[PDB]
Amino acid sequence: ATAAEIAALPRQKVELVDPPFVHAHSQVAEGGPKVVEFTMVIEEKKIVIDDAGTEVHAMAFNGTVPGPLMVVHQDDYLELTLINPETNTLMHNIDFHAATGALGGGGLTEINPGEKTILRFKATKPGVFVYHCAPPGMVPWHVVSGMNGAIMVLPREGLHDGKGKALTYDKIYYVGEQDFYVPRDENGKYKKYEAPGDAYEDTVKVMRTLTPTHVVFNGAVGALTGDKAMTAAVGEKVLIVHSQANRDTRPHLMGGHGDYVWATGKFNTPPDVDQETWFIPGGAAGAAFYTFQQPGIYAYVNHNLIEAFELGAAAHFKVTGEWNDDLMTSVLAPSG
Amino acid sequence: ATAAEIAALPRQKVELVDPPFVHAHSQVAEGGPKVVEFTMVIEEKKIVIDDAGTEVHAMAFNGTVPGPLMVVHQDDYLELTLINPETNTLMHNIDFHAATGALGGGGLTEINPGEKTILRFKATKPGVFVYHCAPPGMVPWHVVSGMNGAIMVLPREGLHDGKGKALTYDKIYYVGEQDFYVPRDENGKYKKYEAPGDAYEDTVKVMRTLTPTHVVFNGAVGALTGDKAMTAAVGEKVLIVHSQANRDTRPHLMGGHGDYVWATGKFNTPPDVDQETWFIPGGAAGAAFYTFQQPGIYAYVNHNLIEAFELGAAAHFKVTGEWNDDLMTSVLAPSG
Amino acid sequence: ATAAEIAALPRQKVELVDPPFVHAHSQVAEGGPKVVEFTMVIEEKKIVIDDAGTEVHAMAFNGTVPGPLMVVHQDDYLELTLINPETNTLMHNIDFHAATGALGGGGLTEINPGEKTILRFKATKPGVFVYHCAPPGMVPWHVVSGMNGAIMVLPREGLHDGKGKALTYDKIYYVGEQDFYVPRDENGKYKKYEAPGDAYEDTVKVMRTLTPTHVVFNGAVGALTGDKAMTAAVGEKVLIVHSQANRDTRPHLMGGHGDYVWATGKFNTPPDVDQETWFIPGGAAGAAFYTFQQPGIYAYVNHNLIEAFELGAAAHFKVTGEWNDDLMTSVLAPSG
Ligand SMILES: O=N[O-]
Ligand SMILES: O=N[O-]
Ligand SMILES: O=N[O-]
Ligand SMILES: [Cu+2]
Ligand SMILES: [Cu+2]
Ligand SMILES: [Cu+2]
Ligand SMILES: [Cu+2]
Ligand SMILES: [Cu+2]
Ligand SMILES: [Cu+2]
Repeated sequence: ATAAEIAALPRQKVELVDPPFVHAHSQVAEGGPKVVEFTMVIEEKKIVIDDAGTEVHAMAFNGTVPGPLMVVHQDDYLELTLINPETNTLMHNIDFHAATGALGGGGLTEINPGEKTILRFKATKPGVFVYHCAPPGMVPWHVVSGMNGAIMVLPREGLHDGKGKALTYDKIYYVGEQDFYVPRDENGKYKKYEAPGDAYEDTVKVMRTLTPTHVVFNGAVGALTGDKAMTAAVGEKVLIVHSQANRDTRPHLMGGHGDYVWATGKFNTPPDVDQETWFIPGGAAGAAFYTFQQPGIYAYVNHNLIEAFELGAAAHFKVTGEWNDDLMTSVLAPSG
Repeated sequence: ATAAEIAALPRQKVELVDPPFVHAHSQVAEGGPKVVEFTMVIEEKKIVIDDAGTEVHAMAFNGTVPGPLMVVHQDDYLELTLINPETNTLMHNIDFHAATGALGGGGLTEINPGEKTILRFKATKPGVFVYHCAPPGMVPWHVVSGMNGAIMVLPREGLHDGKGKALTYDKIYYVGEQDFYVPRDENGKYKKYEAPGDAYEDTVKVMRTLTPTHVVFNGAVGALTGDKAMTAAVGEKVLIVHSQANRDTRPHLMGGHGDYVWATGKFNTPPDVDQETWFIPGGAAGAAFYTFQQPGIYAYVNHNLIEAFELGAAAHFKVTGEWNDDLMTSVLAPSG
Repeated sequence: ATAAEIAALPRQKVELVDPPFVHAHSQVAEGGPKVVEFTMVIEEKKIVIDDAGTEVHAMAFNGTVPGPLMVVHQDDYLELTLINPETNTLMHNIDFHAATGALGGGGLTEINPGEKTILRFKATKPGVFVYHCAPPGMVPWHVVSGMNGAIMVLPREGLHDGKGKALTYDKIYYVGEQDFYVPRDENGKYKKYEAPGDAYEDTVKVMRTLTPTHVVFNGAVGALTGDKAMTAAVGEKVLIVHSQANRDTRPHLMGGHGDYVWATGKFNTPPDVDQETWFIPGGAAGAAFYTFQQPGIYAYVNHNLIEAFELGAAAHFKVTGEWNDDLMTSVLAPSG
């Protein structure tokens, strides 16, 4: 398309919502290609990640960890206005794995505190993709400080299974998984700092052990449980987008399955089916489609169970509806 | 199916056998859906996992690590009588990744020492699946103490490749891989404990390093070698089911390949072919089909060679038959 | 086929070239099956792997880490003359994952210093495959000392996509990734040793932590960056073969994608498409095909960003050509 042709395309301003919820959108494209506009303000802020009051100096796109899910359709253009407030202390940028050129846009979006930039790229490939900050020389530090999220580029005709039958979800949730490397003092106690820069040296030493101190969903232990549990009802079709910008993960819905799973996160690659536990490599996003069949509480976890239950990578789904005794039944309840 | 219809189905009691062997079964289902009955007693027992005499307080389904492979066909019902003897000290349960609802059955099978329970579920999806204990709040500890195994839900018409051609194995083995985290003393020597509870705190500390001290097949270093090496013959078709309930693995048959590999372990997902090394994420089971073409010894290993040869993840196959010089030949034996 | 037939096949000697480059070959086979002859001399030598003068006693096939890529076509025979000079101190051999029998040829090629051997095997399966030294009892030590490479067995009719359309590359690169485990003294300084054997004990201790001190491409930090960046032009089709003989990796082309990726490395397994980050398990090779669309510098990395930017797994591609503003454009450059 020419610059003129692009300039004539309809524009649509999208309002982002905080994970795990996703902004309003239509699975099947409404009309031809458009320039979908988004704006995100970068916020360097302290976040508490566990019940011991452990702090991380988060570098959050739109104020959240992970950054919000942006949804467009194949061949639409995504135009992001990215803002770095003067209240911040570091330079930041953004690299869209969904984009083509200049390090995913990282090379064209380096903004110091007080600056903003506007990047536009054509979403030529359908699927879920990670996006993350990548400042030359300080790439992993920003990413493991929570500066990453994902976007979903839906096929214009919506989702389909391997044989072309449409797959239409009732609900969609975005789970961003984050590995954190929090420094500890001589007494095994997590350290606190009053400036992001202050923790850099100590954090790099922990990062080099390749052993995170915490692995969490939506920025903190228990973030997606209890009251923030995701919800659904028997019969509902749910798409769960999951990303990990720096380290491998292996999602599993305890009590359910991934009926269709685009493990590589790319829609032109046929989905795997009937999955118990799928795999998403560090630096990628994946997506699982499941139709709930039983009511109750489900644990959605990274299935290295130490990472899920000792380090924090566990979320819950609360499902309403009628119990199905054909699928499962307690013939004899626990007894002497 | 209604309660009445399920009650009318035929029932077959199966006698389990210890890994790596698999109880008798038919690849192609004989007759219509059945309620297949299994019984397993849980044994908390001390086991030795290496030649030095290192001990682990195992939590073992049917007394073995891994628990035995249960085999059924799609749409059969699996009815498990699970017994927790009064001689044990902890509450246990079971989560079948093959099942739908109540955390894989975990929420309906919590039994204290002195109790039993009977759970029935419909095996609606074909493939190999992990099953493991999962007591709320103590999940990884039970699993990495060896309380896990797998089941195989065969398609009613047996296995087929991705294009529909039947794949019939001559024999099958089940290799359960287990990551152990054994505490060490100040001399770097593994510690022993009177009771399993005494080891909890020290073990959790090791677990948090995400670095196992041992990674073994069938419960111990070298368990599948020597007189217990697996066997085959040139021309023989072997299915190798492999599971890891907590940590990733990358099986490799040194000197051979994975002709057909359902790396995700799900039979409705076409198998990869001509594999050198496949990948099974923690929390899943996979299966590889191979027709041996050369006689001799083969090493079957987790291909992180440090894990295979330093930590214990290596098994052997002894293969009988005639050498094929077309496939391979020593043109010049080692010489000056 | 018949004994006479194999004897009558043409023999062709090929001259190897050092990675990341690849010796001359044709994508579509030229003529019928041939016995392709290669010769490699093993070199035990000290190499420097980082900017701090860190040393490793490398065990290098053909004097390079990784060993060179050998290219043949399906059903050709690969006949390797492997030489171990009297100047070396250890016994070595070679295991081709592409081969069938005798531990990939390892059982037939054990050569002490001062000896040579000639192995021939039929390349019956198409794909890229790892080859590595594997002396019984010291397999990981040789492999993590850099004694590994890969071969590519192209289909006789060249590469094709999942729909049968031909995929012809303009150039090919071979990126071998190596995890090193270098001992450090109590001050944190990397240790140096007089002979390879002297470092054995200290090295195995580091290996058991499953945490490499360095993860590099082409044998050293920055080996494929700056003046040694790989190159391409907009519109050019490039195949990137990647291997890791001992540990998992997750390649990503920053600013690009893997248009077609044989993640398992086997050509009879349809390639995944539009990949952002792919996954190659330890003990395997994979291949990605990409058509460059934008000029500039690209970072090709292992996407656990700590491994890429702190440990060394980052390479660069320098691409020439015209910028495509349709694909990506800076609507507003960084500004207050
Ligand atoms: O799904 N937790 O084992
Ligand atoms: O390639 N090691 O079994
Ligand atoms: O290519 N690093 O995001
Ligand atoms: Cu940043
Ligand atoms: Cu990236
Ligand atoms: Cu238990
Ligand atoms: Cu589980
Ligand atoms: Cu060697
Ligand atoms: Cu190998």
